[PDB]
Amino acid sequence: EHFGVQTASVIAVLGAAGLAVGLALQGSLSNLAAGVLLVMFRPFRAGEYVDLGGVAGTVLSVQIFSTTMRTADGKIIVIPNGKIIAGNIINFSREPVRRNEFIIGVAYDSDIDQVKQILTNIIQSEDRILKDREMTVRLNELGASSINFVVRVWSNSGDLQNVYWDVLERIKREFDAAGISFPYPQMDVNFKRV
Amino acid sequence: EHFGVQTASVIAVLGAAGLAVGLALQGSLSNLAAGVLLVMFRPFRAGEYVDLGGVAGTVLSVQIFSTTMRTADGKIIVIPNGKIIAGNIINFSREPVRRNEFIIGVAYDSDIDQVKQILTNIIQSEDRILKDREMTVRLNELGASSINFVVRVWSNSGDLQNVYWDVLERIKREFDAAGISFPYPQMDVNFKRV
Ligand SMILES: CCCCCCCCCCCC
Ligand SMILES: CCCCCCCCCCCC
Repeated sequence: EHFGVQTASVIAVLGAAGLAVGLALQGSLSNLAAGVLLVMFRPFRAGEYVDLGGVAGTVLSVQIFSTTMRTADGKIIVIPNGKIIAGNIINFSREPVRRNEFIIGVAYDSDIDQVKQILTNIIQSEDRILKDREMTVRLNELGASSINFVVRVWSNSGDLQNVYWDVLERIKREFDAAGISFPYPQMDVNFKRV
Repeated sequence: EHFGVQTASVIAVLGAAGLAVGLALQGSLSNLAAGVLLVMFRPFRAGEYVDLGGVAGTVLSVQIFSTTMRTADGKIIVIPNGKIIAGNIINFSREPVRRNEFIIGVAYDSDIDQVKQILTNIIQSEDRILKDREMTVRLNELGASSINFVVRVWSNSGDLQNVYWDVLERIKREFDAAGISFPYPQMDVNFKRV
């Protein structure tokens, strides 16, 4: 507003260039805004295992335009912040306690009471399974070749996979020793010709 | 702004032509901006194996409007930069260390302790498997006809496939010699007529 030979000769071009860039760079501003929101509102922090639209992995850092997370295998993934904000964010390592689910399929002949008692004994003897939570051991479904039970136990988000593996191995050992048998796919074949 | 018979007689047409081209060429400017961003921010460099929206292959070079990557087979692929930026970029060769996963399915009768000891011995004897990382060998699932273990070992991104092949061959050899048996699909057939 002071001189027309100092900025008008350059503003007439700078404004048009900026408008053209914004029109072409609209995605850039969208990503920048999404990143600013992600820094302000923290759905996930660095080092938190998250799943962003079917791409799960540990989050490394939220940058200006994209956030890079290292998956379990070890491959780096870069996701624009716009789609991260526009989609659902599943945070695996937010709640301190998570739940394990087992599906043990025993044969039909297997006694229900014995199986439930064995599963309850296995669940209780584990000190990493929170007792104040719900420990469910009940028959769930009558499968094609085996009735499968469901075991649900809550454990700290840290020692969850270890609890799962230990419980599964102990279940197999006890069932093998106790007498319960895991059945192979059973087929009933009938004959009509010698 | 100096003469109306020098540029006005041509600007009135040049501006309209440029506007029409930009309207028709909007994708061209979008691709150019995406390419500029890819050169500035480097999610992937030339010679880095990447996966861009379900199209994996070594990246050759980022051009003005598209980047050509040569897949594993040897076929060249050209992808506009706009969709490259708008999508997720998985970088396989960014982290120096990556993880291998094995799924060995042994028969139910196979002893768990012997199988785990054999797998651990195989894992440790390999000098290309990083010891400071996590070497997981534990029973993972009770399959329909075979309990399958999971082996996870970290190795340098360079000698990863070679490690996988060597470990798999050694596993087969030891299991064949040790006594462990890989089971064929087992079916339990019952009879109700002679
Ligand atoms: C464009 C509107 C922005 C509104 C910002 C709300 C403030 C959020 C702060 C939350 C702190 C945990
Ligand atoms: C349209 C906004 C462009 C912002 C450019 C940010 C600078 C990035 C430089 C990164 C160097 C590694």
